[PDB]
Amino acid sequence: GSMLELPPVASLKGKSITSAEQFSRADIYALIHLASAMQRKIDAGEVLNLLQGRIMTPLFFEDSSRTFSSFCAAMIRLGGSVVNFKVEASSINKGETLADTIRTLDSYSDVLVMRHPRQDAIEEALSVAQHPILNAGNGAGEHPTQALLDTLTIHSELGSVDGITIALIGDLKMGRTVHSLLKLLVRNFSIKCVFLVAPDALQMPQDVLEPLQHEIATKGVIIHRTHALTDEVMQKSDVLYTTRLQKERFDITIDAARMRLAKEKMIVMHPLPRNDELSTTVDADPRAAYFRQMRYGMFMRMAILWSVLA
Amino acid sequence: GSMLELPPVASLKGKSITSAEQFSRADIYALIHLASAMQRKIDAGEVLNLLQGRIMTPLFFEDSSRTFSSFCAAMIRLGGSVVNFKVEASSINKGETLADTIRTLDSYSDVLVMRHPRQDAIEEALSVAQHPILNAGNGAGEHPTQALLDTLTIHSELGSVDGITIALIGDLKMGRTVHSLLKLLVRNFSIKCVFLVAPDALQMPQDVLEPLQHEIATKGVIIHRTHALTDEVMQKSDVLYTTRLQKERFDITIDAARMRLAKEKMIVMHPLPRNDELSTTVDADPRAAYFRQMRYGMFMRMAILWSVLA
Amino acid sequence: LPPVASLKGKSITSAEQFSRADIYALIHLASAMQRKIDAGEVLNLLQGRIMTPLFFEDSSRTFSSFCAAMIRLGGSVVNFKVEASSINKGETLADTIRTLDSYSDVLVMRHPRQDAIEEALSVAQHPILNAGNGAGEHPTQALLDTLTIHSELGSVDGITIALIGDLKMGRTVHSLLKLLVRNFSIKCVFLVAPDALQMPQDVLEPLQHEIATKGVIIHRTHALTDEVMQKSDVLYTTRLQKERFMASTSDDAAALQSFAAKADITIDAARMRLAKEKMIVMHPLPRNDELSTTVDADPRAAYFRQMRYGMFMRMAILWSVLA
Ligand SMILES: O=C(O)C[C@H](NC(=O)CP(=O)(O)O)C(=O)O
Ligand SMILES: O=C(O)C[C@H](NC(=O)CP(=O)(O)O)C(=O)O
Ligand SMILES: O=C(O)C[C@H](NC(=O)CP(=O)(O)O)C(=O)O
Repeated sequence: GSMLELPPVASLKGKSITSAEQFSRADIYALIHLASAMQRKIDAGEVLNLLQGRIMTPLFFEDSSRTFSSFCAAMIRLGGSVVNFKVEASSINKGETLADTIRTLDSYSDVLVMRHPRQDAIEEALSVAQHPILNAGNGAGEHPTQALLDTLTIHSELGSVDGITIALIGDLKMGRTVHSLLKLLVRNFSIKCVFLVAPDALQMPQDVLEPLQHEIATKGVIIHRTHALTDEVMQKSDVLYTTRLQKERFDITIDAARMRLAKEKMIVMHPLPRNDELSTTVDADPRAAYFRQMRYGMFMRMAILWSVLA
Repeated sequence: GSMLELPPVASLKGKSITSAEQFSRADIYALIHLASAMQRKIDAGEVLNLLQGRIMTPLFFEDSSRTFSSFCAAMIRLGGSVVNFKVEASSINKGETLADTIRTLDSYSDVLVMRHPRQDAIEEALSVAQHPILNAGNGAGEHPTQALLDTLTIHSELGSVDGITIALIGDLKMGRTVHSLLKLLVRNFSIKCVFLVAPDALQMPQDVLEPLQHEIATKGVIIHRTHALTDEVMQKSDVLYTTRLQKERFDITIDAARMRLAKEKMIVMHPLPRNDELSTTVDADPRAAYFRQMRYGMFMRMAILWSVLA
Repeated sequence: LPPVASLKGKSITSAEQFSRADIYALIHLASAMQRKIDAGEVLNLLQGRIMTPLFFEDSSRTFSSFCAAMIRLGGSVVNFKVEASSINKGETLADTIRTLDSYSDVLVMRHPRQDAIEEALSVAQHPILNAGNGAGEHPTQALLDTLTIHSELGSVDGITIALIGDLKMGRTVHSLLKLLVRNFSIKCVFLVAPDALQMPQDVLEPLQHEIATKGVIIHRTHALTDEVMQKSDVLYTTRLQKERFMASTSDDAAALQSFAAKADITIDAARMRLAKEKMIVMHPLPRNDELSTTVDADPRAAYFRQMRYGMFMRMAILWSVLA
């Protein structure tokens, strides 16, 4: 992969990432191609030195395994460095405010990666930070880089995004992942059909669906609400994207039996982590893409960091 | 051409840093000049490779945001590395002593950065370590690199340290920052006047004032106590250095209204974190330098690290 | 700095997986790495490679020396912390392994459960290095301990070694006894512990063939007798593993008390007056009161230098695994 170019995505340069609404179809494709080239070079064992002497600081005010780790790994694999700031042993225990904490890490860093239980926390950070801030999850609001890596996953597994039927399953109300993903998909691609599969209490919120109505209508995107993985859903979906019940903010299980109803050419996705909604019996199935999904996330996050800091 | 552009301060080579007392006026000017050269290169986007293959290990037995992070960032910006040792998950929980803990990190590292709630813990660490130890705060004692970066901030903001009138405000008793700062300023500069602004119970300790007796007399420094931030203090001070009540170790509030009495040209400083003593209404004021102070912190710690390890 | 080829791309689980030739090639590579680092040389061997530590229980030396080792090879570290991870959202151990496996070149794993490493092995593609699995094994400890003996005394064959303290729960002495006996011609091993904390059968029995055919003497005592002090070339002593005895049961109370009450195993300056001239005192660390600070000034106290040999052995290991 040594002869592949790594052109940064210019429209991302020096900008904070807060929403899936920020990106055009052309940004996304260009991030996909960049991530793909990142993957090729890293897998061939090539050493990248694009971000030498640039610092990423993670500001994680809630738990994370994948998002924290992929961002760190992505930064390192670009030749960058990470300052390992941790909230629990910080000067917040001395009474420091969220705003002063952002200002503090912003003094040392080239980019901040921020996750916070309050939906409004990243606007607050944005209002005081000089350097780009990447939204790693703002309460039940959004998770725009998950959306990007999820789309990368779809494109690499199935070969296209236009024309798919996708089921978003589980806690759609509190799932910031499915908020960002639906936005990113409906705004930039010709989705055929979206199954919104959730108990009534946990349906996709109105504040996500409504701003999309113009695009849903002009592109003819079919939106179908269910409360179960019916036979129809199992048989038409090219992607089953399922989610964890977001317990910390307070049928639909996929197992191998349920999987014998699925199409030959489809993928099962989950942003992770999972509880019982997604059975380990599915893990050996080639259509299980939720592990590969995590590796795609590192390479997308490399495409993003390089584009922001180039 | 490092030895022209970033000459290390030779006097610091291979030595621990424990007190503001160990530095001459010439050391401080050499560090300031090296620090602002660090700043010039980093701000222009130049990558430093001075300390590749060298390791800094933080040993923080109390909370920190600024001191930990700026040391980690400074190390990284010099091309060096950090081993992220955390006290809370260490073999101290198996009953290891402080001395054994120090020998352990001393075995792997080139330099240790230590913050500890006990005043004598730095001297206990020195009696066993082979490599330099940088005192990042020892109980209510001293914070010597804070005094260095505070002095860089004064010099860079105002142009001069000789001849200033400075107010040290808040919890002067337990304020390890004002202990070191007063030492550093009075031993090496001809300060016109110091205001110590605190009720008697939180006044500057006698063990700080007494040993400065010779310098106070020889340079004719004026020193007054007040119990409040009076109009006279407001109108005469070039530097308002304010501090947090160190609650964990047991009117003077600056706000926009009080700032209406300040000189047109002066700075408000605070080593941070702040509580109610320094109102956010001050933040927009050009004289508010307590955010820029954090960034000088990084560059001073670059100058220090490079000098210790060159 | 030639990598030891047998280690390439392989997980490290047990002291049993190494040959004599493996051990000497690691020793020589470790000592070659020490030469260069001490001379101030910078190594770029693993630039762009990532090590992720997965520690589910406490560590100072193993965690820090793996990180430092990785760094001094030019490699990098992703500082994954269990306490603030998605484990709190209910993620299983398996799914945790697969997660960090997606980003890393090698995982260094310590877990209070003996079978956890094997479970990690069954899901991960990249090599896993056992940094301690319960009271089970600590394979890189045994390797660095052997480097220490070799560097300090000059030779491993022919030694008399006392293994002292909590031998029941001591994963270090488990790995070390296997490594030594499988691959060296040991003259004598003193198993010095109270009965309640003696070396387990599941360690000794698989070694019995080698013990017998090599004619290795095994002597059990519950004290540091004159005989042990005068004969031993190495006194390898251990901490009582209190955390393996947190049940509040009578079985646990008896085991915990026996360390001091049913044995006489403290090493202090007075005791060291009985030791030979050419020998070393070792301890994987951390220590409590079983190894007195009055021994620290003795040239025969090797337990601090042992930590430094540890960093160099771990460099030789990481480089050999990842080359
Ligand atoms: O938490 C979830 O279930 C989904 C989603 N998960 C992630 O981003 C992965 P992690 O929490 O491991 O970073 C999130 O919004 O945090
Ligand atoms: O804590 C204070 O208020 C003053 C001073 N503050 C600092 O050093 C900044 P930090 O605690 O963020 O490193 C200290 O002595 O800790
Ligand atoms: O814990 C002991 O007493 C011996 C042994 N110690 C070590 O490995 C050193 P550590 O805990 O510092 O990494 C262990 O098995 O953890």
